Amino acid sequence: FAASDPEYVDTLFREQLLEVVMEGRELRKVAREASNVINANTRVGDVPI
Amino acid sequence: FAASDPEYVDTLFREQLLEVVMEGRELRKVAREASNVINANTRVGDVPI
Ligand SMILES: [Mg+2]
Ligand SMILES: [Mg+2]
Repeated sequence: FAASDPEYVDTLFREQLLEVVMEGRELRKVAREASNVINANTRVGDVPI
Repeated sequence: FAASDPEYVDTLFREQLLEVVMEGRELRKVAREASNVINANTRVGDVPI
């Protein structure tokens, strides 16, 4: 009837797609706080104890 | 023979190569003048009528 969005839902405009994508399951990021972090200069090395 | 150009055609001189490359078949290109060009934001779309 008249002109309503249920008729022209793909004709006069598009349904919004939100610019934000909502996350999947996110696993808990802790390691950087939960341990001492060493920025190594080498892939292999040893720490003195 | 004595000294003839078909003997020394690749030894005393080199055959002429004409500097103009001759064009092949050129098709008639008109669509851009002969229609309305829509620069689209998507591959698949719709136009309202
Ligand atoms: Mg070691
Ligand atoms: Mg469509």
